[PDB]
This record gives sequence, structure tokens and C-alpha cells, in this order.
Amino acid sequence: APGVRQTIVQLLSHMRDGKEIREYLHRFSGIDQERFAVIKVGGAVIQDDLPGLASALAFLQTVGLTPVVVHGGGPQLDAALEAADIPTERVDGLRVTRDEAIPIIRDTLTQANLALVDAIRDAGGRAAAVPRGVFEADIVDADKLGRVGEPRHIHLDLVGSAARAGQAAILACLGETPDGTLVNINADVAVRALVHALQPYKVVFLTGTGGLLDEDGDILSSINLATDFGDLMQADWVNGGMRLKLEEIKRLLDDLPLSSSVSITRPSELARELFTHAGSGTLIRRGERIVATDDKSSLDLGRLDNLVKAAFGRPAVEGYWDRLRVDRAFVTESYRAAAITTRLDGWVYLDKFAVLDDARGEGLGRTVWNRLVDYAPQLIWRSRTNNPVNGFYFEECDGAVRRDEWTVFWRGEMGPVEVADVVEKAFALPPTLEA
Amino acid sequence: APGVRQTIVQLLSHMRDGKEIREYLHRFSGIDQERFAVIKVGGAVIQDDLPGLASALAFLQTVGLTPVVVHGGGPQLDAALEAADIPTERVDGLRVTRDEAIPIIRDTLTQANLALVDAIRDAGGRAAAVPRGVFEADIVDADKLGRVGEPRHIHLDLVGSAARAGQAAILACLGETPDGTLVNINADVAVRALVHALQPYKVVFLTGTGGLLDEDGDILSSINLATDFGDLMQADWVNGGMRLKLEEIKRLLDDLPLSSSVSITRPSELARELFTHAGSGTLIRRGERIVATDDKSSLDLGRLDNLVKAAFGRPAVEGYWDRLRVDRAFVTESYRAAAITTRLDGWVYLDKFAVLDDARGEGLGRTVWNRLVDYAPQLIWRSRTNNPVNGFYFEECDGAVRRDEWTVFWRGEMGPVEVADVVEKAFALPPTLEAP
Ligand SMILES: CC(C)(COP(=O)(O)OP(=O)(O)OC[C@H]1O[C@@H](n2cnc3c(N)ncnc32)[C@H](O)[C@@H]1OP(=O)(O)O)[C@@H](O)C(=O)NCCC(=O)NCCS
Ligand SMILES: N[C@@H](CCC(=O)O)C(=O)O
Repeated sequence: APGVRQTIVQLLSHMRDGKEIREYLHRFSGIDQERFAVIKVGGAVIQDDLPGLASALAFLQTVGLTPVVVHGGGPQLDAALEAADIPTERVDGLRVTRDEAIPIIRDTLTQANLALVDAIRDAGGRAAAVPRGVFEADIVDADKLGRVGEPRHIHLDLVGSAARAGQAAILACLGETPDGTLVNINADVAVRALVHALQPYKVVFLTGTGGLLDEDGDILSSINLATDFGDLMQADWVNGGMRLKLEEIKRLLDDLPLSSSVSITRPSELARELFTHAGSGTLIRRGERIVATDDKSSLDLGRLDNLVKAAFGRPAVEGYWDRLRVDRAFVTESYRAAAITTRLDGWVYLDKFAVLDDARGEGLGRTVWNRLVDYAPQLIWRSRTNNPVNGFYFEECDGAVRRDEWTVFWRGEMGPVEVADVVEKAFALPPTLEA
Repeated sequence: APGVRQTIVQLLSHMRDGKEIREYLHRFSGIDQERFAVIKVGGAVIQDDLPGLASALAFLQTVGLTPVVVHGGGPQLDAALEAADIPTERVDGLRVTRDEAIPIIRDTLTQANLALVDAIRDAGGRAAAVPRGVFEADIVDADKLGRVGEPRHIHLDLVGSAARAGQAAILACLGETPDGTLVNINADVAVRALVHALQPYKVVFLTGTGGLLDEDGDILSSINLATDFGDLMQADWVNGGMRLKLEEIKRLLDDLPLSSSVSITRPSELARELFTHAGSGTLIRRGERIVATDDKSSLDLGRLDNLVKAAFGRPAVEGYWDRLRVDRAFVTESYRAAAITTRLDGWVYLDKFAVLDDARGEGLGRTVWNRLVDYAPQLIWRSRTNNPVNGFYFEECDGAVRRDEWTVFWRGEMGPVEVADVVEKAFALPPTLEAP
């Protein structure tokens, strides 16, 4: 109680991710009991890597947060104890469970549950076993699915306790009925119900794969449901399986504020993912729409003049804006990330790419970038040999010429000797921000 | 002890620099508690920045790491030494300090000691006051230099005590003859004797400037005495002071094991310095030497084939090694890092750069590489897209062209036409290594 809370202040204040951590914590003080963070976790995780999952969640709690873990039984019961005590598995719609199957489920869930609760503590944490008592559900089928039910009220009583106790709540997917009868609850429906009730600021999905994947099989860093979602469903390259993950994640995020955001990762990266503007693994949000224009008189110059001053660290120089010509402006509804292109001897030129810290974190920088380079297949830009955005530029560039102070990039398909003459012109261009 | 450990690690394991801090712990878990560091503090730094000082020294103490911090009063001591008076004389090259200076010196350092010890604790740490009882010296010269001495034997019992208890041992520079006589001790001669006695993994020199400087006047991230010490000592931009500093830093490091490393940095930087590849100071190793040669014959190509199978995921194609026509090669004395340069339509072109993780971190990747780009001012290379070292490449290139699979870099002033030419060539060169 004494030594912990304190000896991480005067600890992670000498660490490198340290200031950036203290700051989510503080601002993530939309405490309200357990409004902290709901976390679904695959059954094939509690199995194939417990000590990690358990170290992961222990860190959260000893750092400040109060996770509300929910868990399934996949491998451990979809296999083992049913192909074993020989009741077999009956899949109608998707998964029924006659009377004989119940004591197997009850048995196994309270096992993994406890497995996890104890593991966390083993790993430095404080946790609380909540195997039954939260999910009150009706049995909707009877003659069909046998003994499966739907969450008709959430009981936070027991969760509430753990929260004030400094413990993580570890909840299994069993629910009584209004008459006290046991029944199974697939975790998809059960995370909806819980996440509505609590209204959390964060929603993690801990999977073995620990991510969600772009067109090129790489990890999909960030999704803007507002802009990116449409194309995403109606997209040949996104499988049916993932399409659901989406149809079902929007369903979640639409039930929460815009403060809210879901994160899919694997435990070993979960922390580096909740506390870095980088991240690791897919982060999703309702996000904002982007307005795209070429009519300057259609732009909050003063608001933008703020966006720039804030992003760069210095003020644009006098009457810079009134002069500015403007080929195309892409600005996010909130004005927290913009790109403005002028022209240069007939090349699309990136005059300002300005994005704010928290805007980078919601993955909007990326979102503005995309629409820009979906506009300008040939694009020239410069940057200071300092601006730490250079590395993001270098992976988007196709060309790059370095000098002591400036660095010109291109993203067209022209060649070293074709750009040659326009590359020189960007270097020649004068600073439009001060010292 | 394995109680603290277990958990204080189960935290870092999730911190960006968690891995390197975890390692230091494990290394220095028992019996070597006092073998981790010999932190020397400028008398000037206990003056202005005492709080920040304590807060670093404190942050170490609070993760497992128990320093042996040594100090020497400096300025506050000269000011006080002129108060009473009789302050001057340097007959030799060290000061002369006579009987009258003593009572002041001892009570001046003693106070500085306490000051610091109590400071570390306020900061949150745990420390020990060792104002005297560690430095047993003989007395250099009677008449000439007064009551100055030279350390002969180090009595480490008081520091094992501290270290053993999880406490940073704060040692002040005060001597004591074998006939009991108390005596003045020069900090440098005193730190050398202690680093001997202890054989630390580290020897940190804390200052205000917090780093050594290059010809440019920027900071000198590192040094590789095996290679860099000759060059540095003939250079006309390396003044006296800095020569004399490197000299001493060498005498220490020749006396420690290989793993040892001297850092000179600033209190605010100590963490970054000791737990990031980069740090915020000048870091010095004894290091290993590099050979340069036009003479493929004169190389262990069997080793090299490994160095390159181990760096890259896979090994060179069949016959790559026979075939190869070396322009120049720089291989490190241990074949943990090598640049191999061939020729391409005239230009020097970089056919192999391979640096193992362990070597990349010790700072050899750069040592080979400076040696390369020094030989080949105009250089053309290439790298795959998914290559770890592309960022360092891009920091070092003068321009670069990127295609999906590969990327061609270059250095040196080089006309557009000159460059597009050679570039389309290096894109053409076929895989000298096997595929993924
Ligand atoms: C650009 C250049 C390198 C040549 O290649 P190119 O024919 O123009 O084609 P590009 O290099 O532009 O195409 C490469 C890019 O397309 C992109 N791309 C392709 N598929 C993609 C995908 N699924 N997702 C995202 N980006 C994708 C990339 O962003 C990539 O570069 P990257 O490595 O930074 O990611 C050029 O500077 C050049 O050398 N031109 C001169 C031509 C010549 O023959 N010169 C000789 C004498 S005149
Ligand atoms: N990336 C390596 C060589 C890879 C290859 O050409 O096969 C280098 O340039 O040093």
C-alpha cells in the first residue's frame, strides 16, 4: 500500500517511456470506479501463455488502472474436457449445450478463472475471482440450443468491490437465470453487455496473433471507422472472419463516447500499446471525417494557424497565410491534423504537414497522409534534418536527398534526374516558420 | 534479496528500457553488489545540482543497484580554504596542503558527505556515510607538499557492509597513515586505487558539461581505445586537459576487465547513459582493433561466412566467397562486425555490412563504418526494405532511392545523372545471399 504507489513516481520519472505514461494515467482518470478498461482475452491465451497475460495485467494494476478481464474457454474446453468425458459438441447456429455438458463448462471456467487470478498475484498483481454472479441471463431457445442464454442485466456489485479493493476483476462467461439456473454465454454477446454497462474509456482484445492486418499482411496500426470503415467492409482483400471482428467492434464503439477506443494486441505489447503515441497492434475509434478542399476561403485560417504553431513549435511568419496559394487542403474535422499542398513548377508540393501529439496517437496523421497521397501520386516535400517525423517520411518516400539542414523527399515515380530540377527548387524555397 | 528482484523486474519487463535494466540486476544480484559502479562526482556538482545528483544516485539504489559513490569537495572547499586563508601553492602538479588546511578539509568534506548521504535519502534512496575508514595511504612528501598522501591499500570491509545492506556507499576522499595520521588525498589518484580494488563493470564520471566534445563541439557519444586512442591523442583539437583525461581513462580501463566501460555524463543523464544504446554521455571501452586490407587471402572467410549468416538471416549464395573480388575490407579483430567493399562500374560500393546485435550495441557497427565511409567518401549501397539497419543507413546517406523490394543509398556529392546511372546498376546486382 505505501511503498508501491510512491516508488514508481520517483521511478518511471527517470525511465524513457516515463513522462508519457504518468500522463495517460492522470488523464485516464475518468476513474468512476471501474470505468477504466474492459479486456476480453482468448482462451488460447490463458492456455498457451498465462505468465505473460498475467504479468501484463499485473503491470496495469500496479501502474494505476483497474482492468475488468473477461475470459472464454476455447481450446481448454472446446477441446479437452468434452472430447474426454465424451458428451461431444453440437453446433447448430453456432454452439448448443445439453444438460450433460454443463458441469463440464462450470468446472473448466472456474479453473482457468482461478488459474488466472492466482497467476496475476504470483506475478505481483492484485486480482479477484468473479466466476459467477455478474451475468444475469434469460434462456432463449430451450428446445434448440439446449442451455444457452442472453445477458438481461449486468450486476456490477462484485466488480465494484474489486475496483475499490485495488483488484482486477476476472470474470468468466457463466450466468444464472432470474431463477438461479446455470447457463453458457458466448463471449461476443457478453462483452457487448459488459462494455455497455460500464462504458469504459479503453477496450483491449488480447489475442495470440496480437494485431489486425493490412492489405500487405503487415499489422494494421490504426483504423478510423469514420473514414476507413466503409471501404474496409466492401473490400475484396479483407476476409469474412475479420469483417465480423469489424461489424462487431463498431457495434461496441457506437455504444460508447468518442473518448473511447479499442486496442487489439498480445500481452507482451499491451503496455507499449496503451502508453505510446506509437503503439503496437491495431487501434480502432469512431474517429472524425476529413474535409478536403481547394477553396482557402473555406478554411479556419486562424484555427489552422493554431494547428501549425502548435505542431512545429514556432509561429508562421507574417502574412504567410494571406499569400499562400493552395492546391489542396486536407483537414480533420477537429483541426488536429492537416496537410496543405501548393504547386511547384507543376509538381504537387507538401507545404504543411502539421499534426498534433494526441492526433498522432488516434492515428489521424496517418489518415490525413493517406488521402493526400491518394490525391498526389507524384508529391514532393521537404523537412528539417531534425524533425523526428523523417522516419515516417522515409517509409513513404521513393526518393530522398539529404543536406545539413533540409531533406527533400519525393513520392512520385519520376527519376533522380527528372526530379533533379524541382528538387533543387524546394531547397531554394525560403522558411515559412521562424527560428 | 530475491524478493525485491522478482517484482521490481516484473515491472521493467514492460518498460522500454526494461531488458537492459533487468540484465544489470541479474548480473549484480549477490556478492557483486559493490562491483557494479564507481561513480565519481565533481566537487562542483555537489554544489549546484545536489538535488538532481541525489535523485539519480537514488534511482539506482531503488532498482537494485548499489553504487560506490566517491567525491572530493572541489570549489566549495577552495572558497572555504581561502576563508581561514593560506590557500595557494602547487609546488609540484598537485596542491600543497599543510597542517593548517587539514581541520578544514576534513570537516569540509565530512559535511559534504553527510550533505549528500542525507540528500540521497530525501530523494528516496538509501545510502551510507563513509567519511573515513576506506582510504589507507602513505604520505607522499613531508616538507614540499605538506600532508598529502598516496593510497597503498583499500579496506573494502566498510563498503561490503553498505553494499550488502542495499545501500550506496558514499566515500569521501580522506586518507589515514598506518600510524593513524589523517591525510589529504587527490581524487584521481584515489579513484584509480578504488577502481582497482573493486573491478567495477562501470566507472561513471559525473559533471556539469556532462560529456566529452568532438572537433565540431558536439558530444562524443563513444570511443574505442583500441582504434580511436591514437588518432585522438595526435589531434590538434584535443587540448591538454582532454589528452590528460583520455590518458587516465585508459590507465583505468587497462586495469579492468573487458566488459568494463567508462562513461562521463550528467546526473540527469545517468539513467539514459547506462540503460540505452545511445545514452547521454561519452562512453569509453578498451575495445577491439580493426584491420583494413585489399587482400582477401589474408582473411578468415569461414568466420565471415558466419558473421554474415548470423547478422542476416541466411548465408551467402554458393560460391559467393570464391567469386568475390574485394576492393577493401574492414574486419574487426573478432569478426563480429565487418564492412566489405567491392567495385561497381568504378564506384566504391558496399557489398557486405554485417554487425551482430551484441557488436552493434557496443558501438562497433559505427567504428567499422566510420572507417569505411572515411576510406570511401563516395559510396553506394543497398539494403532490403525490412532491414533493421535501414534507419541508421538513412541517417547516414546523402540521398536514397526506394523501391518495394530494395533501396539504394549513397554518400558523397554526386550529380543527378551520375547517380541515376549507378543506381539502376545496384538495383540490378543479384542477391549475393539466399532468399527468405
Ligand atoms: C522511383 C524510382 C526509384 C524508380 O522506380 P519507379 O519505376 O518510379 O517505381 P516506384 O519506385 O515509384 O515505386 C515504388 C513504390 O510504390 C509503392 N507501393 C507498391 N505497392 C504498395 C502497397 N501495396 N502499399 C503501399 N505502397 C505500395 C511504395 O510506396 C514504393 O516505395 P517504398 O519502398 O518507399 O514503399 C526513380 O527515382 C528512378 O530511379 N527513375 C529513373 C528511371 C530510370 O530508368 N533511370 C535511369 C536513367 S534516366
Ligand atoms: N544488405 C547487405 C547485403 C545484402 C545483399 O546484397 O544480398 C549490405 O548492403 O551490406
